[PDB]
Amino acid sequence: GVLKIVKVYLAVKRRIQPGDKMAGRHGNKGVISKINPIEDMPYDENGTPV
Amino acid sequence: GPEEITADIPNVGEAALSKLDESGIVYIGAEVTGGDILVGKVTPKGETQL
Amino acid sequence: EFLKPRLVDIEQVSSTHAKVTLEPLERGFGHTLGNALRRILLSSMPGCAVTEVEIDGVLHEYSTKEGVQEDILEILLNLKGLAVRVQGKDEVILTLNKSGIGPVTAADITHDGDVEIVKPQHVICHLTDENASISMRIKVQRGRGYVPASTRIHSEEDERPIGRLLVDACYSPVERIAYNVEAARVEQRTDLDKLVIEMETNGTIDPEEAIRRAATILAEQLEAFVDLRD
Repeated sequence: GVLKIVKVYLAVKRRIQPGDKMAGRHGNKGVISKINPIEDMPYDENGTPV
Repeated sequence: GPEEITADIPNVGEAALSKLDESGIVYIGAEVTGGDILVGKVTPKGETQL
Repeated sequence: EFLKPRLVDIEQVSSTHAKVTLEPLERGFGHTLGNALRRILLSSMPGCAVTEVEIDGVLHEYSTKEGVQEDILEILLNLKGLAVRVQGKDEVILTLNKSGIGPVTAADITHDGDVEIVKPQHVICHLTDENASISMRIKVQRGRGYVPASTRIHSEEDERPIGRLLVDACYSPVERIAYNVEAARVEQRTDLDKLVIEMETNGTIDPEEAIRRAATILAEQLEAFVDLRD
């Protein structure tokens, strides 16, 4: 009953955003709640933010 | 009747038919987004009765 | 009767490191200026970075040219960390041609008059054939912050070609800014500090120029409180 088929492949690159779900190995799930700017994050004496 | 893969779709704006080639199928490399047309097709339909 | 901090000598540890000092800082002001500046430098410094590459025979980022040993999605991740200076213009269009076995570095970009590539050994890709070849037309712009490629898709203005690969742009010359307020001893005073802003850039922004460009962002923003207009 078919005549011709056409298959198309889109390659979308999904970045990260609030609502996503991350997790370490030891069973500590989580959901991202914010993306702070670089300068709000805490920094040690050297200035390197976490 | 048999459906077709016409590159000319009834009453669709020219902006939507920008990436479809003359054969009807989208080019390989185009950046499509929500709502765009990837493969033009028209199904016959008579007996209007408006 | 406050004192005025005056810019003093600028130790330069490397091409990318630096340290400044603001000698006669009054008591309690070492931390008021110290952190007021560090939130200005990490946020709003103008720099230039790549904005869209266009290679000769490749259509999309998920392709693979024959002759190099990296995807076209992996050459774009090496270009995104290309440190470059543009003297007078706003946007430039660099060029890179090369053939023959061996790595392709930033030193092989067609040397324009203004565009001054700063890290000339930055590897881009390797050519693993005697009769291979790459030809790309990079583009450079000026801006601040970080603007992804998705945002610029709204300001494409009928981006006619389909061979125009877009890279995300992060125009910011600074990567970390520490500071330390220690004791300064003027010839006769009891309370005085000395700020030491140890900034580390990617060789693009000048240190002395990078701190005056901050105070004119802060003193220009405090124009609103000097006169409250209701």
